[PDB]
Amino acid sequence: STIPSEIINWTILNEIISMDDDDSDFSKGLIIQFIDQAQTTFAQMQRQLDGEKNLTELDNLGHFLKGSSAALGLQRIAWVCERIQNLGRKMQHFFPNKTELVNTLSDKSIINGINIDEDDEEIKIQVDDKDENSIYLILIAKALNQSRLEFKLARIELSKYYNTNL
Amino acid sequence: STIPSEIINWTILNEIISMDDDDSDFSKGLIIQFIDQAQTTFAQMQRQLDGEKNLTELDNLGHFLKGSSAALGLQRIAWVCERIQNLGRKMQHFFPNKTELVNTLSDKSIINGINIDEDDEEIKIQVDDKDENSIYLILIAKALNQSRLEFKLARIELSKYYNTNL
Repeated sequence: STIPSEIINWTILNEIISMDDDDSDFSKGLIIQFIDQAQTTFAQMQRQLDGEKNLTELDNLGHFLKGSSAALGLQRIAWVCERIQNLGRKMQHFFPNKTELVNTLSDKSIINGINIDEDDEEIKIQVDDKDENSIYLILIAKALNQSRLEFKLARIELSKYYNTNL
Repeated sequence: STIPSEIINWTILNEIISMDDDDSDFSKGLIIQFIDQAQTTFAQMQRQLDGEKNLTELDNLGHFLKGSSAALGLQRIAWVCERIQNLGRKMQHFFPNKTELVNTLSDKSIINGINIDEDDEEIKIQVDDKDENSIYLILIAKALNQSRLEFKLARIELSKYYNTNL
């Protein structure tokens, strides 16, 4: 609920876009690089959740994507990556439901015509009275599902701007 | 000149620094990461100028550093990188003297005390009559020396902000 309400911070992205005047494919190249890095990072995160379940690896991957997404003005993705980090460090103990987070959008009309659950992965972590990490891993799984939605929403908005499917 | 007159675009960098609230060393870490990459990129550019003199590789190195510097609000570095790129594609055919560029600075108290030629490398490219890449390599050499000054200026401003040696 301190999640930014807009998908794109235009005062950041417009500064990147300024540089397309002397390099026509510049901003679009950075976006295409980001979309590739985010898909690789989400797959790496999912594998941690499904395997070694290393909270420190999940913290590091979250850090990497927070930096990339913030720099391009994709502030809602950056915020969720920040949550994944602080859950991996055990500094936070809660993560909101999709409904709450989707309701914070400044233009709610963007989720009309899409299934906001389409990219969800099943949460496959069994609860444990003994493993002290199960609750954190559950919350990161939820946060990773949110990340995937926010990534989709960003791609829809960026696609409209560039007039092509990104 | 079209070179920005401030070393730091604070409206960009402040957005990045907004995220130190739940991750106290976030922005400082990105800047340390940039300073490391920048020093490596200047070295590789110098190796090209001194070695195989590949204009396309100089274009790629300029592209990379333009992306990293723009994203952190280091707008004078980004501008010079955009020149290097355009010189390497032979779309521009000139680059100004250090004097004209330094005089665009909105605060000239920062160069009080520094030798603006301190970090220059000698231009060791000969004006060959037959090679049409020759003038462009000289201009990129000249631009690399400006980049080195702009980099030092950025490190001074950022060090004063974070209150430590960066």
